[PDB]
Amino acid sequence: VPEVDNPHCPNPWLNEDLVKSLRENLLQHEKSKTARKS
Repeated sequence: VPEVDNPHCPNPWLNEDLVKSLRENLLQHEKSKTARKS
């Protein structure tokens, strides 16, 4: 059976702690080079 630990938000308890940077950076890593200067 397929159900180890990835439903849709398995361990986002911590992924989210820094994947979202490393994700919401697809173009929010521009947030920096885009939303953090001017």
